[PDB]
Amino acid sequence: LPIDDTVEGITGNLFEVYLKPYFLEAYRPIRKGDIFLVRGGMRAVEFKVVETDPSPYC
Amino acid sequence: IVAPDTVIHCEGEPIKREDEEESLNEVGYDDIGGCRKQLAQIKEMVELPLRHPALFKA
Repeated sequence: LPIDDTVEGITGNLFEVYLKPYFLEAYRPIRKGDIFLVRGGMRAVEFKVVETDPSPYC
Repeated sequence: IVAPDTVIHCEGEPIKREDEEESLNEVGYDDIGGCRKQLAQIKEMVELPLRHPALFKA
């Protein structure tokens, strides 16, 4: 989920613009409870991993 | 289109304006001469932040 004070000015869809090249080819191990940061597009925005179905190490 | 055949009536009292109407009390860009480069620079600095505050905030 996005966080409000970093999306006060940006709008539209953030999925293909930010999140799709972020997890591409890097094989990033994420966990329920972490907050990462994505730069690009004249703005840096953060995302908190809210809910994952499997075990937290994945 | 105003034709020369069309008669022009000027009968009536000098009336006041609507309150939202502007006048020559304020000054526009035409009343300034000889400093086109500096006026261009001030337009570049000032217009784009003030005309579009939400866009420039984004």
